[PDB]
Amino acid sequence: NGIVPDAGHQGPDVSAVNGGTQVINIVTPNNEGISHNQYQDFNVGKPGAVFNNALEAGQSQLAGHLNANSNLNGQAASLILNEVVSRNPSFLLGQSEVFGIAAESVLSNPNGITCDGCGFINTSRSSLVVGNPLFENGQLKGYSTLNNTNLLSLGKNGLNTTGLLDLIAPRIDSRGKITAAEISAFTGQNTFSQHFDILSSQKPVSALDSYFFGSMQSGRIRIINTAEGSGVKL
Amino acid sequence: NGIVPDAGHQGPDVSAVNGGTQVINIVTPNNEGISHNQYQDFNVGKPGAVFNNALEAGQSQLAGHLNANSNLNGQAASLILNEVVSRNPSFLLGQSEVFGIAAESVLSNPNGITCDGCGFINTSRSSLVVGNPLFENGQLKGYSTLNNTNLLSLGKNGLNTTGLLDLIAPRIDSRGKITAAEISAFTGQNTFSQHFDILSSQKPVSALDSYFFGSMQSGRIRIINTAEGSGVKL
Repeated sequence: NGIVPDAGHQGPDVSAVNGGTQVINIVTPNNEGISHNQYQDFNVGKPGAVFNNALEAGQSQLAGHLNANSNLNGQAASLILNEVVSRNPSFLLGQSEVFGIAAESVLSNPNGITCDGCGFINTSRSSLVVGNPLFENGQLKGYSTLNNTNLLSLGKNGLNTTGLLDLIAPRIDSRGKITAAEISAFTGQNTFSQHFDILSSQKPVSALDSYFFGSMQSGRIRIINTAEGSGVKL
Repeated sequence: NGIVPDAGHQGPDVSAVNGGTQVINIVTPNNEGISHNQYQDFNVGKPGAVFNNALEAGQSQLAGHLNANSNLNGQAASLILNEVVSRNPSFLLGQSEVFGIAAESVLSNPNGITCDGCGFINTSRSSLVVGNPLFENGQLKGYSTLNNTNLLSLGKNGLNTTGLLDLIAPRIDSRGKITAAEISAFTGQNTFSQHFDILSSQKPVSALDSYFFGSMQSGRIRIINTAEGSGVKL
């Protein structure tokens, strides 16, 4: 079980279907259209993971036939926010599919995220955030990598998506091919809006250096580092 | 003589002052504030080059005391456009200084540009364009890398400026440290506005691959590649 939901009211139902593929019946979206899911563990293996954002039954790419997600109450999520609330880092070694209505997804894990041969299907924008979401009375305000020196790692087998990609972390170490419509990498200790506008920054006590090996197959690449003194190594 | 002015009406007066440092009395700016200088050769050696954009005499960093540039007719250039009109590629191995009023500079050379330990002083924005400027009845309309497969090379000794940096070429091969306030790299076969907005693009017949080794010391990096199929290698 790569993905283990939190026991609380934001923990989605997670099941394994033959092959080891995980199916996540994401929790009911709030009024902002955000399905806020909380996890003790979030890891995707080679068999992949399917997030059920479907209003009607159909064929998924990774898990075959699935019924609709009745949690949706007739309205699909605009954003699937996957928040790790434990101390466990995340490893993504396979494809994450949004089944049903295309949506944005965010994985937040302040303990670290590693993507090695991972990818995203039917996801308009995928963000990996080594940090925490920011909430104000239940409403999503943005994200934080403050007080954090952990790593977003991208392995030799790379990352693929046909949609937009955001890479947000105190530091990034990438060793493979990143394929995306657009790539946005924001490094350092920062607070962000919901749209990853940088709102504030800390200077780390020690250097937070990022490294990009390999390649980027994308028509538009942006790298923003706010750690004064720290560099981007290629 | 690294820098050799064109014989025509856009050729500036170029002199060498002791040490081998070149001093360029740039031509009178037009009504858009552009000093359009044309060259048979444009190369900067270790002693550097000083572009005289001064309304009053003073001390230059690279060439010591200089008098004002009387060509200016009381108004300094906003943009110093340095256009190579021959077949000769450019090598920049030293610092280019704007003496006097800070200005933007552009070097256009469709035959190729190599920067190895080069830099820019008192230059708010420096652009290196492996392509040609576009004119309409004397007015600068933008730039073109169409029908061009030549290289912008950045060597192991890198490039430094305290200002903005644009790198525009069919392909880029960088092997050193690029230090700038912001770095913008636009690759492929493109037409550009004066502000390097991409207006149109060609698909090259063969791959135009760019390579970035080394590092980038800059808070904001953008890489835009329009060559569909071609990649950015790190």
